[PDB]
Amino acid sequence: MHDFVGFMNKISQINRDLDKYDHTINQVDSLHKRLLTEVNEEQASHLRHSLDNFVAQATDLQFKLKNEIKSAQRDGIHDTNKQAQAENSRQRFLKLIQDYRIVDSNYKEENKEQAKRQYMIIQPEATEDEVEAAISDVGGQQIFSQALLEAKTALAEVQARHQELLKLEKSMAELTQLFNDMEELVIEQQ
Ligand SMILES: [Zn+2]
Ligand SMILES: [Zn+2]
Repeated sequence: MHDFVGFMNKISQINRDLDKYDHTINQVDSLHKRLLTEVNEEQASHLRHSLDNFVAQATDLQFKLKNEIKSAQRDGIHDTNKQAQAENSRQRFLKLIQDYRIVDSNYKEENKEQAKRQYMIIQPEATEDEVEAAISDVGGQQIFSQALLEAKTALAEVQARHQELLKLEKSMAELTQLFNDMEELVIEQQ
């Protein structure tokens, strides 16, 4: 059994990490949902604390799983059995990566909607285009500047939301890079 136990142990570890990854993604989605409802600033601050932690956790798992799975894929180059197990884990990883990308895309959309509503509350007569312009980088700056002629709270809220958005954009860019990385083949070398 010594020639096969090592490989199965690798597969088992990979699948354990996938379970952890899956759980991590769920926590992220769960925290996103609670954050969209939290009214207490004191409690909201800890939710973001947990969120940041889980996102870092997911980032760590992703890196490890990428290297472990591709490594497993190499072990099965000319071993039908090993190839199938590694591919199996690779397919599970791909699905979770996609689930995570969706979780973040969904939160991104909730974020933007809040941005638009904040402005409509200020400009209850604003048209779509005006609302769309108001949340753009240039549009927001123009509004802030134009104001420099209650904007503190508004600007602080905007900045906080903008920062959250950039974080999501960053993770999503990482997930896309990772997804593409996993889609790439693990090829023979001689
Ligand atoms: Zn043996
Ligand atoms: Zn905390």
